[PDB]
Amino acid sequence: QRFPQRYIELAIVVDHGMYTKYSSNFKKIRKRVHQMVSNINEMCRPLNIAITLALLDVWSEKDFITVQADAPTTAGLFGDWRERVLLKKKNHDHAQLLTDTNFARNTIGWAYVGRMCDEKYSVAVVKDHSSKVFMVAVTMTHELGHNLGMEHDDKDKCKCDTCIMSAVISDKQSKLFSDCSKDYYQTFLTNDNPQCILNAP
Repeated sequence: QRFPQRYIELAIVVDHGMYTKYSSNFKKIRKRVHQMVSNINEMCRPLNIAITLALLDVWSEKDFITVQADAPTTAGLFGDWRERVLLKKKNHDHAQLLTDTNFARNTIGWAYVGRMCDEKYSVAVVKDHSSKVFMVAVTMTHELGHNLGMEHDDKDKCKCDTCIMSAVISDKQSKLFSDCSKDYYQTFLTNDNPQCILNAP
């Protein structure tokens, strides 16, 4: 393998709007979240990262944070709640909030760059913006990529046009990480090397 074995234990939180969107059907939601995780796991296979779902939390009654239009603001509130509440329920490495919120600036996903394992900043927020599971899962993977220290693909650095870290998603979206992405991940493992992803479940 090009990379050493790593493990990311995910917590996925489905907010109340998304719960309502799927007819308040917990089983339907769980199936969809599992299908998303299976895609994230497949996309990280070439990075030698095993992706597991450590925790699924569905906000079936009400939202515990204000899931607002500005994605960065929502991500900060989510990180706070993840550190204060979710991590106390079950340990995990990274958490993503799935929502049906129409985020400002036509945003479908957002995450902090290079903060994997951080108690508050190892998070992403993702809009359930397509009926196609893969389109949402690749957005979750793109945000995970940012959290693993990846920036967008740049044509001078690598040639892939439709890879996961492309600057904009497309209908022809690939499930592959570009060489720009792999090089950023190598830099991240060399310079940051966060301990939580070294630990297998």
